[PDB]
Amino acid sequence: PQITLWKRPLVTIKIGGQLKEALLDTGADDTVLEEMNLPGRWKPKMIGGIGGFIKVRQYDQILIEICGHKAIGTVLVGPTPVNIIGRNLLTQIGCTLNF
Amino acid sequence: PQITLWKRPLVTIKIGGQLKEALLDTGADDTVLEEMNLPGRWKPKMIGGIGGFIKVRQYDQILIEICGHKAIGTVLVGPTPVNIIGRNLLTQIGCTLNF
Ligand SMILES: CC[C@H](C)CN(C[C@@H](O)[C@H](Cc1ccccc1)NC(=O)O[C@H]1CO[C@H]2OCC[C@H]21)S(=O)(=O)c1ccc([C@H](O)CO)cc1
Repeated sequence: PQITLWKRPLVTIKIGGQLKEALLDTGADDTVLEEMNLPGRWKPKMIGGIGGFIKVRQYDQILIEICGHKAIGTVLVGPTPVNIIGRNLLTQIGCTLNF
Repeated sequence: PQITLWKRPLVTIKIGGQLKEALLDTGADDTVLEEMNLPGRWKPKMIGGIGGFIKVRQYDQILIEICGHKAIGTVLVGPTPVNIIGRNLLTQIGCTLNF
């Protein structure tokens, strides 16, 4: 679809078999989701945002469907203020900015 | 143009008579710019993201050119690590997400 930006670009995602709402975030390199239970192995990692750095759990090669488009990539889980879909997955679904 | 998301969507902006590089950020409601000493009145604000909050100065009706597209709106100035063009200005330049 074509998504205008007068409202937050929020979309439904499927991850670990569960539906969630997430923000399409072109300013995020990576995808960061709020605390949740995910199956598989993970590794401790750090990520920095506008306010500093936080600890996250890094899940690699995770299936995630974004607005009906399938992706398989890295998902970071930790105390992010909002579920954000970053460029690592936006590229997989063929997302571009246009003006 | 069409901007792919393999790398950060950085573009040149003009604000306060200065040229800067900034992110086209669909995940930001508002525009946040690196410390700069703009003239005029401002109001204090605190904005939160990954890592926590930073203190910024809110300037209203600021002229800003993004890739030759003119816009006018609110800009928040503070110790952000990167210049962020938010939806309040992205809509004014006709920017959309597409996939
Ligand atoms: C809550 C949803 C978002 C986190 C919100 N942010 C926008 C994001 O795009 C942010 C931009 C960014 C910040 C710092 C460095 C590089 C990019 N990217 C980000 O954190 O990405 C993370 C994951 O991937 C990595 O790559 C870059 C960092 C890592 S924000 O800046 O904190 C913000 C909060 C409130 C408002 C209000 O509108 C003010 O009024 C405007 C903007």
